[PDB]
Amino acid sequence: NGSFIFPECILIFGLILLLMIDSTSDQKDRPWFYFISSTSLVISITALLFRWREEPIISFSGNFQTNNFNEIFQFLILLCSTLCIPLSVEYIECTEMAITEFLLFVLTATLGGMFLCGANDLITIFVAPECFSLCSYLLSGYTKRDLRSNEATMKYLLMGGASSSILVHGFSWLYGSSGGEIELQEIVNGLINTQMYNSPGISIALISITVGLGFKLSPAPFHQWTPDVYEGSPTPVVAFLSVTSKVAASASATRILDIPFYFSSNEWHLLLEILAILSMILGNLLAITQTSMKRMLAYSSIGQIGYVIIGIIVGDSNDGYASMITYMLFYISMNLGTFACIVLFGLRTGTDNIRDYAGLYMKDPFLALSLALCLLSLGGLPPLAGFFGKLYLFWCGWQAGLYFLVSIGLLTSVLSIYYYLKIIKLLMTGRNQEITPYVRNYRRSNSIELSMTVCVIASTIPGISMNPILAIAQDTLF
Amino acid sequence: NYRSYVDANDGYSYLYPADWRDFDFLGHDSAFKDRNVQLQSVRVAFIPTQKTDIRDLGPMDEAIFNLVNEVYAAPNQIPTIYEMQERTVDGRNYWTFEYDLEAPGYGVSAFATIAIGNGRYYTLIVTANERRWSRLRNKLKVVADSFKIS
Amino acid sequence: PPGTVPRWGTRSYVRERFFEPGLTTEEAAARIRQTAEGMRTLRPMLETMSWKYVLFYVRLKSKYLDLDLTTAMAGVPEPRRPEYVLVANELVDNMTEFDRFVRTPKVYESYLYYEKTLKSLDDVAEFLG
Amino acid sequence: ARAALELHRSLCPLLVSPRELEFLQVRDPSFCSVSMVVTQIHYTARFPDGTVFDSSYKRGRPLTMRIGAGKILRGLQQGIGGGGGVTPMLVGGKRKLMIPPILAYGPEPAGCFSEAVFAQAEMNFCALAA
Amino acid sequence: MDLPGPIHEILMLFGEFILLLGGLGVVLLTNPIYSAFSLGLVLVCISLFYFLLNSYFVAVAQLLIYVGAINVLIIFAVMFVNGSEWSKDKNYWTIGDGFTSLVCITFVFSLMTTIPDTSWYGILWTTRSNQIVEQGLINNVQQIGIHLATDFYLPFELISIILLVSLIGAITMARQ
Amino acid sequence: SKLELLKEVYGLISILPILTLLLGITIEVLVIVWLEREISASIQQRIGPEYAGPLGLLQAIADGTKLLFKEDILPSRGDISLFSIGPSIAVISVLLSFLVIPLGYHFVLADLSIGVFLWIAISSIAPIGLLMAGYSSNNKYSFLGGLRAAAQSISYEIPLTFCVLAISLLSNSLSTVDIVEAQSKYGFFGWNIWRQPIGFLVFLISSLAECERLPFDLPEAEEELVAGYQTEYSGIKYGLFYLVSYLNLLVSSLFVTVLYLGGWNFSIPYISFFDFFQMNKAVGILEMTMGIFITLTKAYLFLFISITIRWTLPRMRMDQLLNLGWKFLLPISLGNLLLTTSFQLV
Amino acid sequence: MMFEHVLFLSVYLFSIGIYGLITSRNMVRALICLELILNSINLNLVTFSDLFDSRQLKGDIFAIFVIALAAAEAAIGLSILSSIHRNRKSTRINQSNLLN
Amino acid sequence: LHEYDIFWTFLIIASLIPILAFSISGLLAPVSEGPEKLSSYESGIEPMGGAWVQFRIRYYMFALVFVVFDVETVFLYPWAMSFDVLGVSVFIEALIFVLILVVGLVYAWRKGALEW
Repeated sequence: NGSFIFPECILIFGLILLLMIDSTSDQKDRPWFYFISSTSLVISITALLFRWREEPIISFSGNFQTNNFNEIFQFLILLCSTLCIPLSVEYIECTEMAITEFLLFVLTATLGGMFLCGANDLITIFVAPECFSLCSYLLSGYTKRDLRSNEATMKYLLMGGASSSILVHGFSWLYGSSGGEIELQEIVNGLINTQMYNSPGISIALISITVGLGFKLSPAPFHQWTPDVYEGSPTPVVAFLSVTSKVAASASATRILDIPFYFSSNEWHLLLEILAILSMILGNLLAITQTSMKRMLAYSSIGQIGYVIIGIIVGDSNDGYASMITYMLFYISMNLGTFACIVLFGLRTGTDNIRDYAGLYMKDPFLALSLALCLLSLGGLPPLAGFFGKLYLFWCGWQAGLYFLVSIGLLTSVLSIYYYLKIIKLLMTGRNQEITPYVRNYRRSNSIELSMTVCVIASTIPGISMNPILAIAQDTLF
Repeated sequence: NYRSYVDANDGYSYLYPADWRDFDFLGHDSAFKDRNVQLQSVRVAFIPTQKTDIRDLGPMDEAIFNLVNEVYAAPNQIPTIYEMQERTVDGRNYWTFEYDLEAPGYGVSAFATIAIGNGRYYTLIVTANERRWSRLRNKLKVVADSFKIS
Repeated sequence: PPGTVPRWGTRSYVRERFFEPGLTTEEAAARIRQTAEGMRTLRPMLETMSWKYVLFYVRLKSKYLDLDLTTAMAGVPEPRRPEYVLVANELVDNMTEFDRFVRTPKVYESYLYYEKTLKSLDDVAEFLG
Repeated sequence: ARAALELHRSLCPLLVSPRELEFLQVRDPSFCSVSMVVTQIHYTARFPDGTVFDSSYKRGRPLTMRIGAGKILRGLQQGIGGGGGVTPMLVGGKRKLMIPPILAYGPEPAGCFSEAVFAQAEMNFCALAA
Repeated sequence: MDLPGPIHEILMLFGEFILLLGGLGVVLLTNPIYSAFSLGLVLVCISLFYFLLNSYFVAVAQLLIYVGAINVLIIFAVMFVNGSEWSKDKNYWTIGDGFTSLVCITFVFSLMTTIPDTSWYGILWTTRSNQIVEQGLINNVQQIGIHLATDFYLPFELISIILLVSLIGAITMARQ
Repeated sequence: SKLELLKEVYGLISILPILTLLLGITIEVLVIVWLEREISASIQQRIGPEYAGPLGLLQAIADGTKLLFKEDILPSRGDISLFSIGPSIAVISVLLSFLVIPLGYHFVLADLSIGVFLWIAISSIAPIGLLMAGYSSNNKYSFLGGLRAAAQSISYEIPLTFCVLAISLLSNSLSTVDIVEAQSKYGFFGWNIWRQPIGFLVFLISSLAECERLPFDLPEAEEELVAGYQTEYSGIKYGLFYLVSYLNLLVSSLFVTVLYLGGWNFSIPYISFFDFFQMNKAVGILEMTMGIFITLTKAYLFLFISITIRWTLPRMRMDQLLNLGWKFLLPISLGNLLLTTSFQLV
Repeated sequence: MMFEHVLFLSVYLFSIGIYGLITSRNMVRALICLELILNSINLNLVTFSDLFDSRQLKGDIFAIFVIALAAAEAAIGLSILSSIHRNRKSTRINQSNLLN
Repeated sequence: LHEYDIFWTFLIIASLIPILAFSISGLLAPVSEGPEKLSSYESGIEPMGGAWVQFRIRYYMFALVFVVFDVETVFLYPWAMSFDVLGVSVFIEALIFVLILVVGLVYAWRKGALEW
C-alpha cells in the first residue's frame, strides 16, 4: 500500500521475470533478456522521473526515506547500472558461463544499493549494505575455473565480514547508549532524555561506525582490500563496483553522519579529514609504480578519487552538497568511459598489462582517442569535465576555511597527471619494432561501442555545460 | 452468559458464557479465554486501597479519564472513551464503561468495571479483537452486568 | 535554588561496591533515606503491570540497602539501639518477600506489600539522622 | 560531567500559571496545532535559579522529537502537545515552563562518572517550536 | 515474568566460566573438528544466556538456526580440509601471534575500561516509560509476532530475496 | 537481621515430580520394549522374552542391568575428549523434550507458550551428537555409519515444521495445552487429524525416519555399514543409544497424538464429561488417571502401527530416502499450508 | 549483576573472535571465528533490548535479522570454499599471495 | 511464560543424569581390558590406515539447500502466531515471503541440485 517502493517494485518484477524465463524457456534467452533487463531498468528510471521536486515525506512506518537529495542518488545508481549492464553482457558471453544468474546478481545488488540510499531505520541501513555485499562476493568471484578470482573472494569475504561486524557493533553501542532508539532522525532525542550523550560511549560508537563506513568506500588506511579484488575479479564487475559501491556508500555516509551526529562535528570533521589527507596520497604514489591497467585504475580512480568527494563532507554548511552531487555525476561518466574502453580492448586482444597498449593509435584510432579523452578528463585538465569538478569542489571548501586539504588535493592532482600522461605517451607511437605481437593482430571492426561513445562525450560537454546541473544540485536538504 | 462462578475468592461473583479454557493470565484469582481467537474475555485483579465507596475517588467522568488514558493505555496507542454508567446495586457505586484502545493494528475494546467494597478497588475487564467487536458487544455487557461482591 | 550533590552514583556496580572501597558512617544514612523517597515512585509502575522494573529496582535498592543497614545502624545512638536493629529485620524481610511476590508475578500480595514495605522504611531511617 | 557555559537572554514573561500539575506560561501563539507526529523545536534549559546546562542553539539544527508518543519528559509532552487543562502550542508558538520534579527525571540522577543532572532537580525551559 | 532469586548470579558466573573455556577451545585447538564442536558448545551456552534474560524467541530460534543447520554445515565443510597437527609450544606460529595477543589486549583494555564508567543501572531509570507499556495484555511471542509486521515491513519483505539470491549463488558456485 | 537471604537458601525448589516423570518414562521404556519383543517377533513366531519370570516384565530391566556393567572399552583413537561427550547430547536432546508434553487435565509441567517450538528446536540437536559419536572413533562403519543418519535426518525436519505450523495456525497457539483446548470442541469431529489429514500423513511418514525407523532394513542386513555408529559402544553407551531411540519414538507418538488427536479429550468433548450429570464429587483422581488413560492409548495405537509397518515395507536406501524426503514430502507439506491459509482465512 | 556482567563478557568474546580471525590459517577456522564475532555482537545487542525497550522490541528483531544474515554468509563462504578446493587441492589461506 | 524454574531444575537434573550414569558405571566396573584395544568393530584383521573418504560433493548441496530453506520457519512462526491478532495484511506479506522461496525451491529442483 505505497508507491514509494514502486521504483523498486518494478525492479523486483523484472528480477522475478529474469528468474522465471530460465525456468520455463529453453534457449531463446541470450539476446532476449539482454534487453528485457534494460526495459526494467529504464522503466524504473522513468518511474523515478515522476518524483522529481517532491516532499521529504517519511516512509512506511518511517523506515527508509523519501526526499529530493536521496532521490538524486536513487536515480544515479540506476544510471550506473543502465550504463554498466551492456558491458557486463558480452564479457561474460565470451567466457561460456551461465548469464542469467549473473544479471540476476547485478540486478539484486542494484536493488540493495537503491534501498540503501534511504534507510533511516538503523536496521534497513544494515540489511541493505548486506543486500549489496552478499551479492558482491558472488560477482567478484564468478569465474570459478580461474585462480585469481578465488583470492579475490577470500580476501574480500573475510574483510567485508569483519568490517560489517565492526559497523553493527557500533550500531549496537548506539542503540544501547541512546536509551533504545532506531529511527535515524529520533536519536538526538532519546540521547538527551537519557543524559548519557556527552559521556564516553558515543565516542566509541562513532569510531566503530566511521571505520565500517570507510572500509565500504576504501580510504587509505583501510584501502588494503581494494587493489587486490579489482585485479582478481572480471573487469565489468570491477567497473560496476567502482561506480555503484562508491555512490551508495557516499549516499549513506552523509546521512548517517549528519542526521544523528549534530554534536560530534568537531570530533568527526577532523576524523574524516585524517582519512582524506591519506586517501589522496597513498592512493597515488603506488599508482605510479603500477604496470597492470585494472590495478592502476583501482589505485588512481578509487584509492585517490574518493578523496575530493569527501573533501566537502567535512566542509559542509549545506552550501557544498551540490558540489558533491556534481562531482559524482562527472566521476561516474569519466570512469565508465575508460572502463568500457578497457573491456573492449582487453576482449579484442587478451591482455591487461600496460606494455601492450603501444601503437594502438595506428591500428584503431577511435578507441585510442576515446580512451585518451577519458584519461585526460580523470587528470582534470581545463576544457574537460574533471577540471570543473575539482574546481567547484575546491572553490567551495576553500570558501569554508579549511586550507590544509585543498592544497594537498591540487598537489596530488598534479602528481596524478604522471601516469595518465605515461599511458597516453604509450598510445601515440610508431616504432614498429617495439609494438608487441598483440596490437599487431587486431581486427578492429552495437552495445559496447554505443556505451563507450555516449559515455565519453559526457566527459567533455558537462564540464562546460555545468550551469543547469549546478542550478539543479542546489536543492538538497538532508 | 451461561455459567455463573464466584471463583471461590470470597469476593466477586461474575458470569462467563462458554467453554472458556480458563487461563491464568496475570490478574490472579480468575481468568477465561476462548479457543479459536486471541484477546478474549474476563480477567479480574485485586488491589489493597483502604478508601471507601468509589464516589470518593473524584467525579465520575474525570477519575475515569485519569485511568482510561494513563493506566489502561500505552504511549503507542490512542484511547477513546465511550459511554459510562454508575450501577449502585448494593451501594457500592460500580463504574461500568466501554472504551477502545486503538493501536497500529490491534484496536482492542473493553467493558471495564470497578468496585470499592471491603475488597479495596478490584476491577474487571473484557475484550475482543476489533474485526469482530460489533457482532457480540451485547453478549459481553451482560458479562460486565454481573459484578457484585460479598 | 542551586544545583545538588551527586554523592557517589557515578559507577557501574562493578566499580562501586567492588573496586572503589569506601563507606563512612552517616554517609550510608544518605542511601538509607534516599531509597525511601526512591522506592516510593514505583506505585504508578505497580498500577500498570510493569513486572520488569519492579524486579530490577528492587534488586538494586535492596543490594544497596542490604549493606547500609548493617553499616548505618552502627553509628545510630549506640546506648539505646536494639530497636534500630529490631527494625532492619522487618525492613529486610518485607522486601525479601516483596522480591518473592514479583518473581511469580502476583498483584494482591505485591501491592499489599508495596505499601507495607515503604511504611517500614520510613521508620528505619527515622531512628537515624 | 556537569554544567558548562552558555549565553542568551530570556524575553521576560508574565507570571506562570501552574494549572495543578506543572508550571505553564505562554509567550506567543501563532499558527497551528500538531498531531502525534514528528516535530522540531528549539529549547534552552535552565536550572531552578540561574544556571543553563544545555541549549539547542549550542549545536546546529534544533533537535527533532516526537510529540504524542512517550519519548520525552512527561512535563514537556504535557506542555507542548497540550496537557489536561492546557492548550497546545502553535506551529510558530513560544512558551516558557518550570518543570516540577515529579514530571521530570525524579529523585535520582543520570550518572556518567559524574551525574550530568543534579539528583532530584526541577528545571526550566523556554520552548519555541519551528 | 521474572527469575528465582539469588540463584541468578550463580548461573551467570557458571555460564560465563563455561563460555570462556569454550572460546579458548575454539581459538587454541589445532584439530578443526574439535574447534567446531567447541563452537557448538559456545553457542548452546550462549543460547542459555539468551534464555536466562526473559527473551524467549531470540533464544530458542538462535538455538535452532545455529546449533543446528550452521554447525552441521560446518562439520560437513571440515570434511574438505586435509592436513592437521601443525606446530605448538607457546605461540606456534610466527611473532604475529604475539603482535595479535598485544593489539587485541589493547582493544580489550580500551573497551573494558570504557564500559565500567557508565551507570547502566542509572541509564535504566531515565527510561521508565519505554518498558512501562506492554500494550495492555500481551505475551512474548505475540510482541515479536506483531511488532515484526506492523512497522518492520520493509526489511521483512527484503530478507526473502536475499535468501533466494544466496541459495542460487551457493548452488551455482559449489557445483562444478 | 537479613544478612544474605532469609528464605532463599535452598527451600524454593522440589525435585519430586521430576523424579516421578523419570520413573514413569523408564517404566514406559520397559513397556515399549516389551511390546516390540513380544509382538514383532510373535506375529507368526513363538512368544517373546519368556523365562524371565512369567513374562518379560523383568526382562527389560534385566537387559538394562546387564548393559550397565559390560566393561565400557573406550577405544584408543578418540578418547574421553569426545567419546563420553557424544551420547550425552543424544540423551539430553530427547530427555529435555519431556517438559512441555502434557498428560491430562491440568498436568502440564510448564505452560511455556513457546512449547512446541522448543520441542522442534530440541529435535534438531541430536544430529550433532550422532555426528560426534560416529566420529568419536577413527575407523569406518562408524564414521560413515553415523554420517548417513545425521545427513538423512536433516532432510526431514522441514516437513515436521510445515506440519506443526499447519496446526499452530489452526489452534492459534504454541503451547500444547491450548492446542488440545482448540481441539476438545466436537469430541472427535473437531480433531485436527480429520481437519488436516494431509499434514498428518506427512508427519507420520517423517516420524519414522526421524526416530531412526528403519535404521536397518532387515534382521540380517546391517545399519548400512555393519551397525549404526554404535559398534564400539558396548555397555551403558549402547544402552543410552537404545534409550534415546525408543524415547524419540515415544516423543513422536505423543506429539502426533497430542496435536492431531484430542490430547486428553474423550470421544465426546472434554468439558461435556461433567455437564451431563449436573454434579461432580471426586472427579480429581478419576480425571487424572483417565487423562493418563485416554491419551496413552492413542499413542499406543501409533506404536502398534509402527510395529506393524516394520514388517510390511523394505525401508528404502539412502539413494531413495533423500529423494522421497525432498522432492515428495516438501511440495505437499507446503501446499497443505497454502491451503489452510485460505481455509483459516475466515 | 545481570545488566553488568554480561556486557563484561561481550568484549571478552569479541576480542577473541578477532584474534582467531587474524591468526587463522585454514578457511574453516576463519569462518568459525567470523561467526563467533557475529554472535558476540548479537549478545551485546540483546541485553540492551531487555533492560529497556519492552513496549516495542527493537533489539530481538534486529537479533533475528543478524542471525539470518549470519546463516546466509556462512552458506556463501562455504560454497566458495567448495570451488577453491576444487581449483587448488589445498585450502591453506596464507599460502596464496599471487594477487599483490 | 510465568515460571521457567521447573525448566531450569529439569535442565540441571537431566544434565546431571548422563554424568551420573557414567560415574555409576565407572564405580562398579572392571579395571581390566589391557588387550590390544586399539582397533574398532567389524574389521579385517587389524585393518589400519586410510583417509580421503568424504563424498561430501553430494551431501554438501543438500546441507546448503537445507540451511538456506530453514530460515523460512523462524520468520513464519511470529507470523503464524499473529494471524488473527492482526488483520489480513500479514497474510499477503507472508504469502509473498513464502512464494519467493517456493520459486527458489523450483529453481533448485529444475537445475540439478537434489540428486542421488
